[PDB]
Amino acid sequence: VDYLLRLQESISDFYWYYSGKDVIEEQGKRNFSKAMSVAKQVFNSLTEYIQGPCTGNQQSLAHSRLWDAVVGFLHVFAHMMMKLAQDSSQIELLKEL
Amino acid sequence: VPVLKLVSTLLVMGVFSDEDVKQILKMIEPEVFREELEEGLLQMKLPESVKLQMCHLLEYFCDQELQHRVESLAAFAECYVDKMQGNQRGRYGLLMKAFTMSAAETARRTREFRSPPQEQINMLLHFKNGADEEECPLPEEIRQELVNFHQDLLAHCGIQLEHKPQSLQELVSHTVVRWAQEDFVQSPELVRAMFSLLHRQYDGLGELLRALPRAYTISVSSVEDTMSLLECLGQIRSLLIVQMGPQEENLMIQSIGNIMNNKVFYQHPNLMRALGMHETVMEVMVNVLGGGESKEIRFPKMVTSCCRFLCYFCRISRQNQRSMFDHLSYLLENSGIGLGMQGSTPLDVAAASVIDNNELALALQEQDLEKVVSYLAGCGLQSCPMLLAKGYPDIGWNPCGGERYLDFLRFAVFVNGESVEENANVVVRLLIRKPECFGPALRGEGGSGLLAAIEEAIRISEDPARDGPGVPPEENRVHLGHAIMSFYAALIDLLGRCAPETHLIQAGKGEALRIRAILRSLVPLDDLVGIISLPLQIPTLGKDGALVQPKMSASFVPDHKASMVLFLDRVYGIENQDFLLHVLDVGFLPDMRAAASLDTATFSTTEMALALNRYLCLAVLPLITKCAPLFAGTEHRAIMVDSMLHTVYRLSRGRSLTKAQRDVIEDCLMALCRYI
Amino acid sequence: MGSELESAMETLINVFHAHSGKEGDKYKLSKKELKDLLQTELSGFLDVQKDADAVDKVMKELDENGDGEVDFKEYVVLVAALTVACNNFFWETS
Amino acid sequence: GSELESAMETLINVFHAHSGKEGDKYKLSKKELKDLLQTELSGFLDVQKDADAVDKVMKELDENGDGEVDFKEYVVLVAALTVACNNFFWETS
Amino acid sequence: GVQVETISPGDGRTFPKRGQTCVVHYTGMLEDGKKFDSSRDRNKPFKFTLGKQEVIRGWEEGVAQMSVGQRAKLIISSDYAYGATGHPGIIPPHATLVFDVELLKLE
Amino acid sequence: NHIKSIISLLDKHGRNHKVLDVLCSLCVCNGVAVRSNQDLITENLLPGR
Amino acid sequence: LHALEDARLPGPLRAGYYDLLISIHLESACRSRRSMLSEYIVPLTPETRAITLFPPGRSAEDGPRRHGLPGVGVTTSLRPPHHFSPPCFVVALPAAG
Amino acid sequence: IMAKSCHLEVEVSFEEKEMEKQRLLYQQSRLHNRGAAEMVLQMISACKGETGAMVSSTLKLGISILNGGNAEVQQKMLDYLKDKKEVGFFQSIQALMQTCSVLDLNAFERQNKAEGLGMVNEDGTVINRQNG
Amino acid sequence: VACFRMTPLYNLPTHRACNMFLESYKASWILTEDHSFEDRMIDDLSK
Repeated sequence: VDYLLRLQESISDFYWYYSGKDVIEEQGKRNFSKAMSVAKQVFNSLTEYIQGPCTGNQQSLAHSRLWDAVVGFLHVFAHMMMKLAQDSSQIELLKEL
Repeated sequence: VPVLKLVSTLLVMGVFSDEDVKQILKMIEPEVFREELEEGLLQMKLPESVKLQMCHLLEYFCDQELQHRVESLAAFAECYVDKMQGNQRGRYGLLMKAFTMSAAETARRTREFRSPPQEQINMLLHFKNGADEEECPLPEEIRQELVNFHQDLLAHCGIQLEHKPQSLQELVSHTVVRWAQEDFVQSPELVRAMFSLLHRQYDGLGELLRALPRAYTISVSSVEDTMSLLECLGQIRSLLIVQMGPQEENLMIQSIGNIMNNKVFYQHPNLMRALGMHETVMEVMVNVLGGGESKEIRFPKMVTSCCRFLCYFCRISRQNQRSMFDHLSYLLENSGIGLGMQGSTPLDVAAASVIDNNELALALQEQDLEKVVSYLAGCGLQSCPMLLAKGYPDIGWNPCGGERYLDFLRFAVFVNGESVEENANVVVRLLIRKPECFGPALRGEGGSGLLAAIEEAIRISEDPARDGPGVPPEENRVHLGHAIMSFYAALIDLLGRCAPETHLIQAGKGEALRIRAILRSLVPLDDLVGIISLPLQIPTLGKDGALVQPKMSASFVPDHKASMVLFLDRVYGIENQDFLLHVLDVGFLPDMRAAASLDTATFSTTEMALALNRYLCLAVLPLITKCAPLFAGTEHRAIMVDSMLHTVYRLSRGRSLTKAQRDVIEDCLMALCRYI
Repeated sequence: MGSELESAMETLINVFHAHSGKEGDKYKLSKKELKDLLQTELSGFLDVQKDADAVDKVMKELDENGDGEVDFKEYVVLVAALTVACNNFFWETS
Repeated sequence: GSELESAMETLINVFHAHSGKEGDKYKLSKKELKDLLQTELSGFLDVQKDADAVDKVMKELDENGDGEVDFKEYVVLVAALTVACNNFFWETS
Repeated sequence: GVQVETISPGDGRTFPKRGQTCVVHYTGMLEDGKKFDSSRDRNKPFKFTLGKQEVIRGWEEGVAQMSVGQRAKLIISSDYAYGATGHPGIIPPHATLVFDVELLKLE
Repeated sequence: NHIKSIISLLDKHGRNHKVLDVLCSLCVCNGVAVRSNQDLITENLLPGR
Repeated sequence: LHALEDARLPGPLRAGYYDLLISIHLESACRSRRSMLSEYIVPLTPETRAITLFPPGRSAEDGPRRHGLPGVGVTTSLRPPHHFSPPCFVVALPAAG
Repeated sequence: IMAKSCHLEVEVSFEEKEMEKQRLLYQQSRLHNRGAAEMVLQMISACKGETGAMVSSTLKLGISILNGGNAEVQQKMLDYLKDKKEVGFFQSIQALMQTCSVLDLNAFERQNKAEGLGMVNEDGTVINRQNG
Repeated sequence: VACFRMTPLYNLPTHRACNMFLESYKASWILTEDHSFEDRMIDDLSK
């Protein structure tokens, strides 16, 4: 959960960096792709931890700081979907997101 | 075991001849190594240690086969590259015999040859999967040679696809597997040797691929110098396994001197990076430095020689500089204690590793920067035990080491005449976070100020028993007054270099504006003007013709003012006519008058005269040239303007003056006269 | 003066002795200044010169000849190399 | 360009105006380039001051009987006479 | 250092001259009777040229006195030998040396 | 002085192989040779015979 | 040499004498050569040109299926020679320290 | 080599899929029947939380032998961990996580500027902006 | 201006050309070649 929170802070900072620019460049798209791949793997790991279900792991995550990371992802997802939908060339990145 | 140890030692020495090697191979395995007791040593059911010795023998023979592969590849390269070069000459001949009939094709063909030679070779060689003539000019006749050689190499390595082995690789694999099957080996080193041999036999192309990085080809003429360099490198390598002493120090110095003198060190830096000479020298240096850390750096001369050698190795080529940048952190770790030797240091090696390279400066790490900043903070906090033991008065901080760390930070931030914004910002934040780095003068709670500190340092220099021990192997060791002045000059120089760029400031970047504001807050303008106004001691003729020359090592010097001028120019900047005239009247013009007066034959070549010449030409005259447009409409300070013009012209008419310095002076004069 | 081709040789003579006077006595020359002489006075040619091979050979000559001994023969032959480099674009030399 | 450049065009124009004789453009056979060199150096060769230089050129004219001689060797061989007469006239340091 | 005692006779007519190479077989003993060197073990005769200071002055005088085909015992004082420094690890300081030298031939 | 004391240990206590082992350890450690120790041991032990 | 060729020596003493010979005479040269064997500097000599992967033969198309005997043949990779000094204890020591 | 031993190779037939699963299981059996799981756990514990090629290879081998949620390998690992009761394994895992990196804007800006800057020298002779 | 300036390969000494050829061959031919010895090695070691 802590690593996921570090990742979501980093992704939010990167999105704030690229918010002003109208079109994301190739290197920015590549960095986004790597970050989202890592985040996807971390989410898969958390889902594997909690499914079954494991009540202890469920309670641990509930008391943990997962909620803040999910909030950061919600904000980033909304804004990034809008920005990337405005542009057609970034369709692959939008699919990944 | 003893006989096999002796035989292995002799083989590794290479003393054994071809007939002897054939006899040894017959003993190892009669049938397999048969040209054109029957039981062999491999099949003789021996103990485990004897198996270890046999494994060593097999390792030697496998290494010889690898050497054979490398040499065959080198020879084929010799032939094939000659073929390619000849055909390339022919193709250029035809392409030039083409009278620009169609530019669309002429340029398309000539871009090939405009490309760098490495990419030329890559493009020519790129036909493994099949390519047409247009993409790859190489004819099928030349292509077939490479295809045949590649097939031969794959067949030799066995990747190209019995009850008896019939080959060394098969024999080694079968023997290792049979030993492991027959017995549960209880010897860890035996197991490691067995499985290393098995892996080498199975991965033939992997071994060659890993070996090639260490393969180099040299012309026949370079053989003698290359052999001498190999002898010196072998000496240096041999010294890796012995605690350093006097004989070893002398040997190491001689080896490094000969290596630097040799031509191959310049003509083939890639060979040297492959040999790993830089890493060997660095390991010797760091071993000796670590030895006796608390007491002192034993054998200072050897460390100085190694640091000089590594810095000059960096200077030779950019790739070597990147190689040393890779190890930067290690050098920064070992650069904790220094200046006890007064020569070159691992800090100097680190500075050379990044000097004048934008790529490396941008790749520099915040961790590396913070390590040096922490060292600077430690220097600003504690005093130097070596100086205290010598008997120097306890001041409470180490300007001597602070100056070295500041020099490294300056080389990091400032590259090729332009500040590196990222490193400058990081260093500024790191320095403000630790205010002790600025020193006791700028130390906030009770800081006297930079001007007061420099005046106090001048008084230290004037006063004996406080500048030095007062109870001289290198010009009387060090002087605390000059050390304090040097520390503050280096600090102000580093801050001025960290100053943002003019085009960034004009673009209005908030980060740059904030950094410039922080620097201005740290350094007041009036302090800089006063320091630039401080009077410099000038040589005078007295006491029956004796020359009273000021002692540069122990006195205030023009370079300290030059750093302040750089800060004033980059951070504050001169934008007002009144300010320009005030600074010129107070600080610059007296120094120019003194430099003119020291133009006489007696004082012309004095150290202070040369220092003033350098200071003016590199700090002041360029500033006045840049500020020349402000001199328009200065009829009120007509007398001062006339005096300045006369002084500049008198400096122009000066001896013992380099051509570049004369050019700067003359350019300043024309720039002034254009707008006055 | 006199024959035009002769006058051209004395123009060579005077241009070389311009730098001979500054560094040596009258005839002795050093590559230290021969480099500047060639790169400055033959600046007009290299602008229109497209024989990259020959100009590269000259750029190799300069770092080869840093030892700093040269005479009229060396200067004239190397500037002849420069002029043939420039003009061999203009005219075929094989 | 500098007046040295004009001297270079002088040499190249003379070489080409006489290369039109035999050689294509930047080539010229010795059978004719010899006539060029004596006729054009007539002043120098007539005021020759180094008997060694003049005899070397008088033997060169026969040594290079190949009907092909490049511009570098032409400039070198004319400079052979020129520099000899030069070093005779002036002090030579 | 030097005292020479003849163990076996020689020709008596030929003696080494300066700049002339001597081939010898020697066996070095300390004055206590402890062997420290011998060329016969290496099976290779020792060759040295006179007047070039290659060997110690004890040899330079004793071999000079000796004649071709002569065997002799040389007693070389400490100072004519390595002396106070000695040869570390082999010869102790201030050690007199006793050598059994046979002069094979001159070349 | 330490090396000479260790050799006097052999001199006074007898021919003990553990003293020889200690002297051997003095020469080399972790594949690094101490030339001063090697030379001192040689000089103080061997020439006596 | 006598210890090397002796057969009645105890095992410990025989091994000790073999290792003593190696240490006294061969160990330093062996170490230097082993250190230098890791690199291959190939001069462009005619001997180098003469080198081929497979010995001249007709057994198979991709060179003879049989390799050459390992370690036997021409090797042109640069290895510095060995240097040895005669053991002599009657030569004059250097006058200097 | 051991990691590549386990290959993990239009929808295929249902027999094809189960049959591929059977090879993957047999190949993982060849390893974990010989202590590969204990070796992987021991190596991860021995790395002591310092990242490197050693721990990378160990993790790749573990993934290779665990691909498909191999229950036998999972039980072999659990039994070893519970029996040895060592904390080094999880301490190293936690240190490795703490060392795992994230997106860095300062590094991005540095790389952008470095790429923007170009070599005047020939690409073959100089690096020409090739860095990791 | 370097692009305008020619960089012929044939105006390059044979030893430097050989080193460049070795690097390029290693990068493009030796490295690209694929050989799957892992299965065979593991089977042989297991038997």
